Amino acid sequence: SSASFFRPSNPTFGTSISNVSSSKALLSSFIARSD
Amino acid sequence: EASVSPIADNEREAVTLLLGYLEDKDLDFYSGGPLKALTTLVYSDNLNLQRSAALAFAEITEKYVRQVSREVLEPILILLQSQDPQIQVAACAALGNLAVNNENKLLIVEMGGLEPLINQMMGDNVEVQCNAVGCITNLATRDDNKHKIATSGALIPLTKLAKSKHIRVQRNATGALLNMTHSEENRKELVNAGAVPVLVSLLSSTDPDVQYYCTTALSNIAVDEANRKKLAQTEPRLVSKLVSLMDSPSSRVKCQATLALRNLASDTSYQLEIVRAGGLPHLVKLIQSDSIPLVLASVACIRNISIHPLNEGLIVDAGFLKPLVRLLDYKDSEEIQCHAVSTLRNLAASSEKNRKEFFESGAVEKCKELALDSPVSVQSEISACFAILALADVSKLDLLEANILDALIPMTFSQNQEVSGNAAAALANLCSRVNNYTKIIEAWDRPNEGIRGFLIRFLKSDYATFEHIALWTILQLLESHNDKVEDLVKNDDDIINGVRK
Repeated sequence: SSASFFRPSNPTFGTSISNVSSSKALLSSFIARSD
Repeated sequence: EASVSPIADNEREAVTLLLGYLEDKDLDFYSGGPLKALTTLVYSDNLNLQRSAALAFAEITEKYVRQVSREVLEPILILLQSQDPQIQVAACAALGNLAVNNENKLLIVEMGGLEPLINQMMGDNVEVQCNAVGCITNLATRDDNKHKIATSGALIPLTKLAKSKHIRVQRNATGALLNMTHSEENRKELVNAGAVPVLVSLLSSTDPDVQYYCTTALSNIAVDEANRKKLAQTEPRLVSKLVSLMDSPSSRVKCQATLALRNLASDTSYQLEIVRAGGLPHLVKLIQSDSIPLVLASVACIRNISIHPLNEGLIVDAGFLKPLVRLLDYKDSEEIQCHAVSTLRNLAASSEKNRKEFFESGAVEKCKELALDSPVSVQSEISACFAILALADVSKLDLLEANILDALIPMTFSQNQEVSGNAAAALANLCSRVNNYTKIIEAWDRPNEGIRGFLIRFLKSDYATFEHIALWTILQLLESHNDKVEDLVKNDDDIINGVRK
């Protein structure tokens, strides 16, 4: 256990969790005429 | 011939109804008559009628963003599968519009809307790519969808599009990939999809947004041990690219590159490599910046780097000592203060060879001042650093002349076992094998019951270790061969009774 005196410090770490000419004209070409 | 027969009767009625709906200046398009007309056209074998519905869907959703039914999404998802580019653009625009709604983000993916989007991204039409990748990024905003996007196979098209020459496409693809780095499982899927080489090469990107997204994504990826292992094995250029980004004209990019190096600084091999790649001169400048974020990132990263014993000499040579001490003036940033003290402790623990310049830095006096008016986490770091410093016989008297006992004695009163125990251990080592007890004698009954009160208090402690420290300290004094020191113990009834009972 004498090696416990040689245990390195824990590293710090982190993430960054921040999130990041009409259909009418075409339709009108299909309108039928009727009396 | 040439299609002598006209359009179907039910499709002619749908055309006239829909045109009237779109001309009205009022109307719920997502429920009844309008929806039935749109669906009829989306079922026609006339491509022009399908274009009319896709165009109408896009215009309607651009002006009416609501939570919709499956019956609204089904015809749109059908149109997404068209071979017709105009139908694909409009239908995807519509789905992208609806996907700004939160509830729609869930229903779209639940209905398999991720499938058509993935294939469109693999196509060659840049406009459909753009609307599809934008709809994908928009869907990924909800954490429920992120894992299934990560496993749908969509990271492959996102990786391909991250290499696109159209900056709209490239920004959205890298932004989406960045959205997939918030969980270890998602980072794993993205690593397995081959996106790491692309992210690394794009650290060189000329667009600030793109290189910010990829720097941030690599930093998150580097948070996992398994990913650091693969990065070390397949990305030799990573550290030099990140070091170069510490010169970026954008503080945002400089900060994220430093955070990435900090994460990659968790492994001993990267702690050395970052030094070998020239990172120290950048960090010693960044910890002196006035940008709080820049200081937080750089002090955290040098703290990780200083864990490595073979880096102590180069860190002192790079001039970190005085700037680290100045960081203790951030009395409102516990995180900065702890990281700075922890860095100093790492350097003191690695080697005694620069202990002289350590003292000339003002580190001892500044830690002495913070010891009592700082948070407990800072107290924990300072007391541990004092305990480390008190080990070297060569600097014990220098520490005592600096009146370190004025900090250590009050700290032994702390309710935090870390602060009290570290300070007790430091005190015990300072009483051991020194050849001048002037300062010990001066502190016998001086600041906070000096040493006498410390021995009496720790002799009573329920903590076997704390009692042992007191008994071992008393033996150090009895072994001092100082007649005055020995009499302080041997002629004190209260210390004698504390020892016996």
